Amino acid sequence: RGKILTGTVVSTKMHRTIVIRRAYLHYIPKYNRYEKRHKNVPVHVSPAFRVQVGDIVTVGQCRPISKTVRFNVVKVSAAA
Amino acid sequence: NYKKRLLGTAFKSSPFGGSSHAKGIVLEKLGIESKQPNSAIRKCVRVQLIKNGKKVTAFVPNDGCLNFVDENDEVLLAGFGRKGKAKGDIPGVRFKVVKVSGVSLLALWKEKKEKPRS
RNA sequence: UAUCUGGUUGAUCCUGCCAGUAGUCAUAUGCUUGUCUCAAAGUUAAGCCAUGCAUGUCUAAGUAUAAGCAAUUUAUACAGUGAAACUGCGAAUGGCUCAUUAAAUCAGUUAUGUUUAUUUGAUAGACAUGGAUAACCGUGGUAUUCUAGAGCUAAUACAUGCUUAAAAUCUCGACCCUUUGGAAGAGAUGUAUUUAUUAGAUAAAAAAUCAAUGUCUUCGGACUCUUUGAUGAUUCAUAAUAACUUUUCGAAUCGCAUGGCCUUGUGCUGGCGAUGGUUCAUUCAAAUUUCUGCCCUAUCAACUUGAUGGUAGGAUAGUGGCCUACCAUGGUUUCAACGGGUACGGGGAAUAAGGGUUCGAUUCCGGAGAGGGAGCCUGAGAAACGGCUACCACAUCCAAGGAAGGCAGCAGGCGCGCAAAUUACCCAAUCCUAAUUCAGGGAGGUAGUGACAAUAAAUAACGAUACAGGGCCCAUUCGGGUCUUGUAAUUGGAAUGAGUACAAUGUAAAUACCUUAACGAGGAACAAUUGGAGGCAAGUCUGGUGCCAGCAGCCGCGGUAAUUCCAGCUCCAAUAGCGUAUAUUAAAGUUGUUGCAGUUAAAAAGCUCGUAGUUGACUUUGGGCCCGGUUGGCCGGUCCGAUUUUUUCGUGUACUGGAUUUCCAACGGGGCCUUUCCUUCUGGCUAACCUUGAGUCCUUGUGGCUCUUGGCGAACCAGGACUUUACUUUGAAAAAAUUAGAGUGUUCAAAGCAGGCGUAUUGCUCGAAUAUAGCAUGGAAUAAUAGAAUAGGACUUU
RNA sequence: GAUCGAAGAUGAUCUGGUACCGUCGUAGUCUUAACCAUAAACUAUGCCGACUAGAUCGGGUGGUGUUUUUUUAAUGACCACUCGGUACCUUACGAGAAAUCAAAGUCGGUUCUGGGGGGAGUAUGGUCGCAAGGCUGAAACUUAAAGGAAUUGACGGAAG
RNA sequence: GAGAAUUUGGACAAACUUGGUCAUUUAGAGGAACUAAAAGUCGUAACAAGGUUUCCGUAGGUGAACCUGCGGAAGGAUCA
RNA sequence: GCGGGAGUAACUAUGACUCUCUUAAGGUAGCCAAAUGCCUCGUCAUCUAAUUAGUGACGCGCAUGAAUGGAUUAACGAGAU
Repeated sequence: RGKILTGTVVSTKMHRTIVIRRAYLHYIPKYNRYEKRHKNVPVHVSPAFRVQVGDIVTVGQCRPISKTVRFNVVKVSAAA
Repeated sequence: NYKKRLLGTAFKSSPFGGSSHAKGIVLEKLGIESKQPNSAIRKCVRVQLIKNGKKVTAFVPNDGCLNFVDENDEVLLAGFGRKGKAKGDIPGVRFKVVKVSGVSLLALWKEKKEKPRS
């Protein structure tokens, strides 16, 4: 996986964990036009909770503190 | 993905499966006439299959006008009309009858001739 | 790298569909039927199954049938210090099948929170005791399954920890203490197996480090908490950061061979091999999870409450909605949710020039299933094909009380069907299972069956002589040369495949034996058929039949002179195969990604307008993001060794070619994104560019001249290094030449080269990270003040 | 509801005449509001931008010369250009099967549409409509061709 | 202190039975249409200017191909 | 107010079409065995222990037919199986 991808926040209510949507730019093989995807990726923030909805955050691997939540976000960039 | 709606090539055969021939218990032996350009009464049989269970009419060529393919004959049925187009003189038939074959081997071969077999 | 033909017409050229030529199939059918090697062989009802077989093995885990005791059986040289019995270990391996599964399945690449019989490395300990119990014996209840009372007996099966002659030395904690020590307990026992700091987190019991009591004291010092938790600290583990990846946990069991001294309650000790309980590794294997890519149908558009997620406990080997209570109202979706239909997936297999299209047999890897539906135990591993229990349907046995069963394991039976093989042989070889011997294996290694296909031999071919006919070269015309549709009791023979007798050879449990030479005998290249003859598509004449009998892939032929029917003779093409049928692909540029048309042949929506979406004129730039490579990791061939070998196997290295398409990194882009100016009296103040291009040197490749071939000068290509003139904000100048000063990124770690010295250290280069007009605002310098960290000095009732 | 007329009613014509023709005449034709929404709805040629010789109508400028003419505005006459629309005509290069085109040659960015004829713009469902009907939209099966461009000749109640 | 059997309570998985709703297949009273096939019936619609030029869309009417109103096209020469 | 008699197509079987008589002159779109049918347990499928209703058609119309109207077609009932 490695490199830091995009990820804007969709769901915000709870403590610690949020959900982000990622986007990619893939070729569909017979078309050779680009597409875009959706993926529900749950991702842990901090016990402080600094994210809002909209924030582009730096994703990367960390501990599974939940089985699906292997990702953490360290640096918040935007605010909404 | 994209493509316009293409249909794959279809053999005009009411039996299907993945089988070359087929058995059939028959109903009747008919002697039907033909279309405009040619006369003569051409022989046929009403073959009903066992596996597929479809009613088809099949042309029976033979060197025997009233050759044995009776009412309850276990006759083997092949192509010819599946392969190529359907026959011009007597239409409807697109199946040809095979000689001395199947499990029981009831339908007889070409008689009264002594050239090589076929 | 790709060659088209025939049929729409009176004829022609386009458009266009159809038919045919080719390669291929677990094949099927007609016909003919002579062999072999190798390979393959239920596609239909994951339908129902009879019978036999597919799961055992050790006595090397023990008492040890002596001493003492019934009956029976086996062995011997004599002793038999005897066994076949009851216990323990495997049945989760291996084999079979694709019902199911658009899936957290599977396929690329990875990631963390676990488990792990057996195997493998290393330390210490391995003491002292107790009670039952089959087998067995005499009896007893049943149709069978299944067993009842009673007596004797072993263990590494099972359960306590009672007893303490003798008992060193060290460490640690409570009770008790003149604090000196004493009583009692638990652990340890020569040499050996990654760290530091911080943030978050569960439970019973015991303990360390401490808070909260209190006491004694020669006042030096030393004692001290039912319970409770930690401001703090310790211990195990994870994350983050300093370089990364993999592996890793919880309560004893002895038996055996050999032997000197010593001791003995006569069962120690020493040496050696092996096992069991703990502690920490290691190898192999299995779990769990993140991200990306997924088939069609939108004549399927709304779906989703244990649903998205947090909080807590509860549960698990562990991460976890795995689960519940409470709270918030979200989550998914046209980038296709959800539903319906269909389907195992990949390495791969066929076809093609490639692009692609169509498939997922055999082999190999992964998942899922064991009559149907349910549940559990046993165990390290199973919610278990040949394990267990209850229930249902079927077929079967039965003394009618009641029992016993599941071939999607092998061989076979019935039914289904175009259709697919023996109720065979065996543990030798390989591999798996159990100290070795050795035993078990319907795994497997083999055999049998069928032109099922490929392959080779292939459907037969020689030296010599006599005679007759037509064509051509040459001819002195007399003949001679070369050459074969016939012919002869022709002559000399030679030759395979197979059988049989004898010899010789290798593995064997069985069926069929291989190879060479001599002699005799038999058969003979083990009987050649199938298909076509109008055009497409090599090949015509005569009789017979008369729209009948018949053939037909296409267009058509047959009703009196039929090259198409039918038979003959007469021809062509291939051959142990030939034709037909199935179906995929090619032909097909006819679903066009590579590689298609729309004035009249089929085809521009009646016309405007506009959203999502797709596309984007343009200057200067680095970073960021994304797409696209090229190179290295696996397999095959070649290289090397053995060998007869280009068979084949094994190891190491290099080169070359092919594949899984996802991650990391370096190097140059393309596409995507960013302003004259800027508080004000007043002075207007302060500062600057990537790069391109040219020159020089060095290195590489090409060509010319020259050498048998290996040398030389010049030009040009590409790469690297070196190189400033230069650029700019300002001052002094009468102007101005000119001149004087300053600048042309920052930070950190290591390694190399470079001044002066041993070094240090500085500068430059190489590689990363980060950012890319200033004066409202923010940082630094400077000053003040508050908090924290670090270093040094003066002090200290520290 | 004037002017002419589907349907409807008589007369004539013919073998028949439910037509052409002649006499009459209803709905329509006109109007407001509302609806259905189609045409052989046409250039049978999508929209937008750049390259390649030759008319006419409107705007703007020039003609140091000539004419109009008595508010002289002549806007003109007639000629030079320069631009947009471009009835269109005609034509070389070039393309195509050809007639022809003058881009329907040829190019891109983007969207629509075609894959033999008959069955079929039908069947059925959905959707819209008051209703006639529109929109979307197949298969069984049948067949071996349908079709375009271009030629020759016979014939005409065709012409010379 | 342990094992077997019985009773009560809690929570989980799936089957079975009944009712409603939707899709598919077969049988099927009955109903509408097409294709192929000789001869027929009635008219001459189309085909030359077929003796009213045709065809297509749409509306009304007729035994019948059809006729008529309205619009348009060249699928009548020529750019109507 | 809206007709009769006679002749006629491969083959069982039928009358497209044609002729003749009579009268003023002889019917369309759409439907059928009726609040109307002599003939008729007609003729066929499905249902039912029998089942003619339910529901599927047949054609054999004594004697269907567009304004004191055919035909499209939703809501409502102390009314009918």
